Amino acid sequence: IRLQEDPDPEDENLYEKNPDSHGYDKDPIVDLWNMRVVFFFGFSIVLVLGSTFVAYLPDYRMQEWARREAERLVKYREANGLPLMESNCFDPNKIQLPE
Amino acid sequence: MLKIIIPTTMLLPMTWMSKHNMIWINATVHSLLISLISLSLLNQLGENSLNFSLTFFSDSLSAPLLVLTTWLLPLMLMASQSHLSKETTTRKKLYITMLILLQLFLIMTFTATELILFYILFEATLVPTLIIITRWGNQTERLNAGLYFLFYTLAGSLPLLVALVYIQNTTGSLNFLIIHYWSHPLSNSWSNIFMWLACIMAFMVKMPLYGLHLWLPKAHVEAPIAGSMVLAAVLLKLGGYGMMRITTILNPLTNYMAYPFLMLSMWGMIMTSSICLRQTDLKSLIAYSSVSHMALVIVAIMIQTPWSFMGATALMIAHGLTSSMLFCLANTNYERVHSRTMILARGLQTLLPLMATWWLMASLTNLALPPSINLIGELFIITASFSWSNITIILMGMNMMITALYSLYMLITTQRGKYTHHINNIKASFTRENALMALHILPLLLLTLNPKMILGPLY
Amino acid sequence: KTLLHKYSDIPEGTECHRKAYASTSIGGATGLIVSAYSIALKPPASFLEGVARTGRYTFTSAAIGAIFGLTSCISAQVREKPDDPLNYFIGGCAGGLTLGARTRSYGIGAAACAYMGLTAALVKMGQLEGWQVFAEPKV
Amino acid sequence: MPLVYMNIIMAFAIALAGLLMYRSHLMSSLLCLEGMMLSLFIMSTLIILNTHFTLANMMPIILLVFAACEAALGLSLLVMVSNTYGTDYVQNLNLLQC
Amino acid sequence: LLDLIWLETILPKTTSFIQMKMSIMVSNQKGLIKLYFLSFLITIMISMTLFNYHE
Amino acid sequence: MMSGRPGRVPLQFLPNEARSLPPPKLTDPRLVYMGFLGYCSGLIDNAIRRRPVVSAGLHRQLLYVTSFVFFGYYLLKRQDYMYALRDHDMFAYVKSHPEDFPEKDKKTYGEILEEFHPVR
Amino acid sequence: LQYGPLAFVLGERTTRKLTETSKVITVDGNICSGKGRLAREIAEKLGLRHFPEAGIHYADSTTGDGKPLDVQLSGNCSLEKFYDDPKSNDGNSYRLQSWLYASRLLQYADALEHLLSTGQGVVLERSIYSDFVFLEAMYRQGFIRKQCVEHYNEVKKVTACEYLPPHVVVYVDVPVPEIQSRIQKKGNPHEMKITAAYLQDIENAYKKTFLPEMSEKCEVLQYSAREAEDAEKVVEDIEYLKCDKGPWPDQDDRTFHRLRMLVQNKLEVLNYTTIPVYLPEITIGAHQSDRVFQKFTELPGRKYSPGYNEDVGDKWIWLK
Amino acid sequence: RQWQPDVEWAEQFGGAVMYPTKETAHWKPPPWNDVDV
Amino acid sequence: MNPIIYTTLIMTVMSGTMLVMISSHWLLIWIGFEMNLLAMIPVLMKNFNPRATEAATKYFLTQATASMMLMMAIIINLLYSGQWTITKMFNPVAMTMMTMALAMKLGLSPFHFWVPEVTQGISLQAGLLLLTWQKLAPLSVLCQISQSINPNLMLTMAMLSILIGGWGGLNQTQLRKIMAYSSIAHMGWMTAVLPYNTTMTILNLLIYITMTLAMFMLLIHSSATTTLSLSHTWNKMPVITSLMMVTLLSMGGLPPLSGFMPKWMIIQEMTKNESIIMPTLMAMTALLNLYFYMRLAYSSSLTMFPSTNNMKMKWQFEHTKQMKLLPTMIVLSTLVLPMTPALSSLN
Ligand SMILES: CCCCCCCCCCCCCCCCCC(=O)OC[C@H](COP(=O)(O)OCCN)OC(=O)CCCCCCCCCCCCCCCCC
Ligand SMILES: CCCCCCCCCCCCCCCCCC(=O)OC[C@H](COP(=O)(O)OCCN)OC(=O)CCCCCCCCCCCCCCCCC
Ligand SMILES: CCCCCCCCCCCCCCCCCC(=O)O[C@@H](COC(=O)CCCCCCCCCCCCCCC)COP(=O)(O)OC[C@H](O)CO
Ligand SMILES: Nc1nc2c(ncn2[C@@H]2O[C@H](COP(=O)(O)OP(=O)(O)OP(=O)(O)O)[C@@H](O)[C@H]2O)c(=O)[nH]1
Repeated sequence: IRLQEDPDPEDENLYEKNPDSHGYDKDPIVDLWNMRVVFFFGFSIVLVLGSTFVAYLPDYRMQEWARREAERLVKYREANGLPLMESNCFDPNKIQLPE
Repeated sequence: MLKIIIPTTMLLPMTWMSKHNMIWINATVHSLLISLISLSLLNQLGENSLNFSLTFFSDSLSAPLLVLTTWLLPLMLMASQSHLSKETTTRKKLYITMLILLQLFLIMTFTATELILFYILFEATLVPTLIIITRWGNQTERLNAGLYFLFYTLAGSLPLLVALVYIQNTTGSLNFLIIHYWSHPLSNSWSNIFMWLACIMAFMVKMPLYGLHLWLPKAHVEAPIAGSMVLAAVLLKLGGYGMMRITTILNPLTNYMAYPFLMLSMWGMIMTSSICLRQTDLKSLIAYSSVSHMALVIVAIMIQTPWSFMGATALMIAHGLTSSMLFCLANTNYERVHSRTMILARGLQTLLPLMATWWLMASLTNLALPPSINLIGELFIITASFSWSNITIILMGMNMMITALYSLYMLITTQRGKYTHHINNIKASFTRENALMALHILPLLLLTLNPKMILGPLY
Repeated sequence: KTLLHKYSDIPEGTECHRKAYASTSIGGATGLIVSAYSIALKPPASFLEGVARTGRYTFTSAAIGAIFGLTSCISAQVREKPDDPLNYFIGGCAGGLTLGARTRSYGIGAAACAYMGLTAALVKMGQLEGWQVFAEPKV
Repeated sequence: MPLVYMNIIMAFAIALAGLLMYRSHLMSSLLCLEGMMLSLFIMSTLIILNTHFTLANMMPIILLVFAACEAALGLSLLVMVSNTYGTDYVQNLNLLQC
Repeated sequence: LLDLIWLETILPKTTSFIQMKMSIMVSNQKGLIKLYFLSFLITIMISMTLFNYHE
Repeated sequence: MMSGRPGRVPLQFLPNEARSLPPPKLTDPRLVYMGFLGYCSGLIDNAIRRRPVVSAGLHRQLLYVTSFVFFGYYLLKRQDYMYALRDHDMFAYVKSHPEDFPEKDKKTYGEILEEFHPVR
Repeated sequence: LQYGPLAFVLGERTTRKLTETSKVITVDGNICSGKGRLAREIAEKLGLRHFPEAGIHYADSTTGDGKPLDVQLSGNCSLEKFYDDPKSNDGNSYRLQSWLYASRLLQYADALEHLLSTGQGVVLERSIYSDFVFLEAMYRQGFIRKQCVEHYNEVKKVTACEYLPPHVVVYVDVPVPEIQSRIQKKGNPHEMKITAAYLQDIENAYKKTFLPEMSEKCEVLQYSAREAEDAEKVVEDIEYLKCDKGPWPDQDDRTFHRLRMLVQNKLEVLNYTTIPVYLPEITIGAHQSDRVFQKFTELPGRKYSPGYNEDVGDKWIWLK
Repeated sequence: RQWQPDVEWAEQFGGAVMYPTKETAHWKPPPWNDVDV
Repeated sequence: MNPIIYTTLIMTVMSGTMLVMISSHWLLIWIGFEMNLLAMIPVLMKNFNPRATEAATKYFLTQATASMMLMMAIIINLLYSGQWTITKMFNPVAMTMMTMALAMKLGLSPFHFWVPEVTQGISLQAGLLLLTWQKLAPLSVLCQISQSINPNLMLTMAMLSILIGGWGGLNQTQLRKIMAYSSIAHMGWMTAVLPYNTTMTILNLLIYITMTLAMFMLLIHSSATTTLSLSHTWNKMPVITSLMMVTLLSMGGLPPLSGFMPKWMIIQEMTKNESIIMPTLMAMTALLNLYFYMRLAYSSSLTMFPSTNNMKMKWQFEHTKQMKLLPTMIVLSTLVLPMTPALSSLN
């Protein structure tokens, strides 16, 4: 008989014991409670209040701040008349060119 | 970051101290709670990383990745109590312990400020994953897979070790900050090339890169479902995360010493997607799909372009969420039929109406349908690569054509068609399987509205 | 390291006959060492079989050194660039091909070209840059 | 360094080579063993007497009295290996193949 | 041909075959004391010899 | 290294001149880390002897952490000593051999020419 | 503490406690020879420690509560089903022989351990040297497979060599016609069909090797059925020997310390009975072994180390 | 149930030398108790 | 052996080793090695089985040969300088001569063929003594003369030892042979850094030591002598295999499991010495040790193996050994990576 081994187990249909089984556990009452708490701290607690939390996070990358200073620059540099965007950022006066 | 690590560590006694059947509930609810605290870090300041201490720091690169890992932790837990329930209390308790030790290392890895501290935990993820694959893996070949997995990534990581310690003695500090500010031009000396190879090869192996990619079809095919996703959903991204971080000292040697990898990747994606056009095994089909999408990120990273980097991280997380999901799809059908072959179980839309949907927009997300962030990731890489070279589109564009043919092919063969006559053990799908699918789909499409939280520091 | 000093003294791509001569001596001595160990750890039959095994190991090693020595030097002459590590690479594969001929197997020769070709490039790689395989205590 | 000084030195080398290869006999192997210490006792003796190291003359006798602890244990091992296997032949010491 | 015939034979199987091939020889010692000491005698001789371990 | 430092009396675990250092605090994270090691050993001990891991030999558990935390404190003081000792004679050598420690010119990036490599 | 190296250093000897009543007297012979009854009388009058026939449930008898455990939890082989079906494909034949030999070996250690710690002689039914006769006969009738004979041999060679032999074996010589008449007198529902050829092959296996083997190692005192009933005669018979043969008379405190070291440790005694020789009759696969071990572990007493089970009422477990 | 190594798997890991060869075919595993006028 | 005789026998073995570490005179060093050999042999000859006699004879012949070969090297030093102290020797020939003699007593270079066999024949308990305590005294002397060591010779000894340590262990099934080949590979790891830093050698010593008793004494508790015999341990003692597996993982050197600490610091220290090909090669071939480490780990806890019917008997009884020092050895050899800056304590 080759080896004294157990036969292949039979797949258990959770609906066979309790038709209202919910695939979280064999025992019905905690099976029910696992659902209520997985859905709660998951579909609702993090997927809704978490979603609005990240959605309502304060200004990311200072995007609003970047816009507000932007027009102040253009309004300044359009009023005087000099070009609104210099080619080089670091001032060549402050730099020391070798040779 | 101690607001995340400490509760994760304290959750380890939590599971072991729990009762007989309450382990799944308490572990799930608190892990989900840990996920919520992780979302507190999504706000990245203007141009500075959210440096907390010398030990731990976070920026817009690890901010989405961290919450992906914490969010993942319930999903393996929600995907494990099916086959694990037929086991002793200790072994189930042990299984939960490993994944929590897994995420703890992952949380520490992404938040590490020092490349050595990055390095230690970066290899340390092998230890829990190896035992998970070997112990509870439901197959025979898994024993060969564990050796294949462990050595392959270590064979690249060990040369990495000598690279970092060399940097420490030569440049000075080794943390992520000083390296960036004190970065110096790397010469073209042949020693610098070998240091470039050492500093890079370890990360490419875990991506993987075409050729150095055979450990995915071994590991993923017969890994346990819970271990399959994490290895597919983040551990591949772990190799990705180091790619941005360590390519701050490898300039400008990146421009010349990248051509072999670009050619290996830009050709591998066509070849690996051509693998996917025909796979007898559903899980192997998904694993090779991960190779192609990851090969996109290798191209993305190696160009070292602003647009390329934001597309890289967007695709990196987006692929992880959908690749993990598709693995859950395989586990459900494999559970009913107790096999992995494609054609054995077919016409499953008629038998299971809702799973027909779940596998449907899973395929669409895998297809980079706009505006799903899979598209906003792939499309960015095309634009960056096209700027790098006009012929990149011929290959990388053809990927989206090949990616479509196989993606629907598994949808055609399994879900659509005629129901298998002899198969009669397929019961109605439990709400756990349906819920778990929603825990993946909803955050994906929800995050589509705000890609700025996934586009990384370069955004 | 006089035997190695012969190879180092002759500049690459010049005086090829002596460059091959140094390689043969390096190969033969290396083949003699492993042959003596093989005789020791695995005692063969009557001494004629012992010298027969010694003949094989030395001849293989001498052949590998000889062809590698020629190819590494004559190629630098033809291609007019001595610093290129590719010089040893082809010579490394060239020497690797001889092993397949001596072992009577294409697979072993192919593997030798794959590996010994790379190492020969790496050996020249250190000579150009200044790598120290055995660094003295410095710190 | 005088001619005789290395007449012992080679004698040690010959004794070492004799012990470093076994012909057929463990007793003959042991004979080269304390032969090596004999030259070792001898070689030390010339050094100490020549240099007038008035306090190092201790070392030779204790070099012998401690090499004996090797020898005494030496044959006593052989008597064990030559009563189970019967013969002092050293080719019978291959029973530990695996 | 490419994935699971060659790419599995270039790196993995070649290294595995080499390690196994060099393992079968270095661990198949004959257990005879004669050959062990004779192996030392070469090592002692040659160590104090042509590697020039004196300068 | 310190090996033969001029005045290193042998077999001296914590030399008396090391007390000038600030002693490690009782709640040091390093010190309490090996209190875990004592605790972590406690679960291991009765596990091999097949005993309730958490609730068995509470006296044994108390000994393991206490013994670990004790030897740890003295080991920690030795740890702080040599590192401070490593630093002490270090700086002393610097102003003892100034010729090997020149001060590089503090020239701002205004003059420094670092070549720029475009990435395309 | 128990006998350790410290105790021997500080005074604990064995030859001081040894005396005349220090004889291993194993009663052996054919099935249904009344040797068990005679052993009680010999031990009773001599003041010797009797040892009842160690069956399948002897290991559980010696430890725990002594109550029999389930066959799945102990043995996985029944002499009942043994007798019912000779050549069962499940291999109950050899599995029983290996388990029974293990119980015989365990009983032998208990005899020596008790003998050395108290100084009273021992009498045991059959012996670890009386267990090969059955398997050899069981091989001749085809009751087992050939490799069963081999596997039993190295188990004996690795284990039986270390322990000492007895001094005076007791044999109740009973012929085949008598035991064929005797078996039907009991009426148990598995011994009423014992094949006469089996009991026939038991006795000549005793003839050819059993007595000659231990004759050089111990005295052999044979008795017929009539000569065994009168236990008064044999009592004086065994008190008039020398037991010079065998290594037992030459036994100093040095060897005694090592022997008491091994018998007081009830793991090394039976350690080599589980020698990794995979045979179909005795090898248990991973799944079946794992399930049974869970069944054994969930049983009371065996959950933790002895004296550490709260399920029975062990108090002060927090400071033990 | 998951795959579990059988006796055939053990025999692959059960020889005196795991990588057998003609030079080791004759080799035999050591005895278990190490005992060989 | 009478316990009082055995205790005093162990006692002089420790005293012989201890004398080596505390003796300035070269002659006293040879005495300590002589006493250590003089009492190591009877411990191996405790079981009194032919394998033990084989192993003791091999061990004695190679150790006694190196002992008097060691004595010759001292005399040459006396011949060329007239000194007796251990500071820095004064003759290049004597440098190699004693380096060969010292190294053979550790079994790392081609002078290592005894190590796998001598531990195989002798018992497991005495094996713990051979591969842990008999490996401090020769290492102690080598650290003292590390100034005058010849790097070219010494590092060639290190490379061969690690290469042979991994390759030899791949082909072995007797777990005693596994340990010795692993020990040789570890010996090459520690032995490579003496010319650079003796302190890192010490740290590699304690970590390797604690690891060996952790593995050896766990093997004692399981009472197994082959991989197949170790396989059945899962059924009787499932816990033992659980820690035994984590010890094997650490033995490979996978972070954060301590045991990666020496390999890490060894790589770092040589890297400071501009030696960077050398650390890579040993680190790369360190994976060879991991293969049979996983292989042993695979068929002990990770995958259950076919047990035996008589194994049910073993469950009923309990272990009698008090497994002293086993628990704290596991923890100290598996979790002390965060406490690495204790390197300063050794200096
Ligand atoms: C730039 C300066 C140098 C210029 C010249 C080039 C270098 C020297 C020449 C080439 C040396 C490397 C090539 C191999 C030489 C040895 C070949 C040899 O021993 O072959 C015999 C044998 C292989 O065949 P076998 O496995 O026995 O199968 C047939 C059985 N009937 O062998 C064996 O079975 C044993 C395994 C092979 C022998 C051991 C390894 C030998 C090589 C070690 C490194 C040598 C490096 C030399 C150069 C640097 C140092 C000077
Ligand atoms: C670095 C990465 C990780 C590395 C290590 C990985 C370890 C796991 C994997 C090991 C590799 C092999 C695979 C697993 C094999 C397991 C084999 C085994 O023995 O399993 C069964 C075994 C039976 O245990 P048993 O004797 O029944 O006792 C249970 C508790 N009474 O089970 C056991 O023995 C397990 C028992 C668990 C007991 C743990 C007790 C923890 C107590 C925590 C207390 C916390 C208190 C918190 C207080 C907070 C306030 C201060
Ligand atoms: C499976 C094989 C490996 C897979 C691929 C991994 C990556 C490929 C390259 C691996 C390189 C490993 C060693 C690199 C260590 C760090 C490199 C570094 O810091 O750069 C140095 C690069 O220098 C080197 O020489 C590094 C090693 C070069 C390659 C030679 C050894 C590595 C290849 C063989 C071993 C690894 C392969 C496994 C073999 C079994 C710079 O130092 P330098 O040379 O400028 O030093 C100053 C002076 O010039 C003297 O050194
Ligand atoms: N396998 C095995 N079975 C044994 C051994 N000793 C006794 N038995 C079994 O013990 C049981 C009873 O034996 P019987 O001889 O019938 O017992 P009885 O009728 O009391 O007669 P006596 O033994 O003469 O006292 C049978 O199942 C025997 O096979 C032994 O050494 N090995």
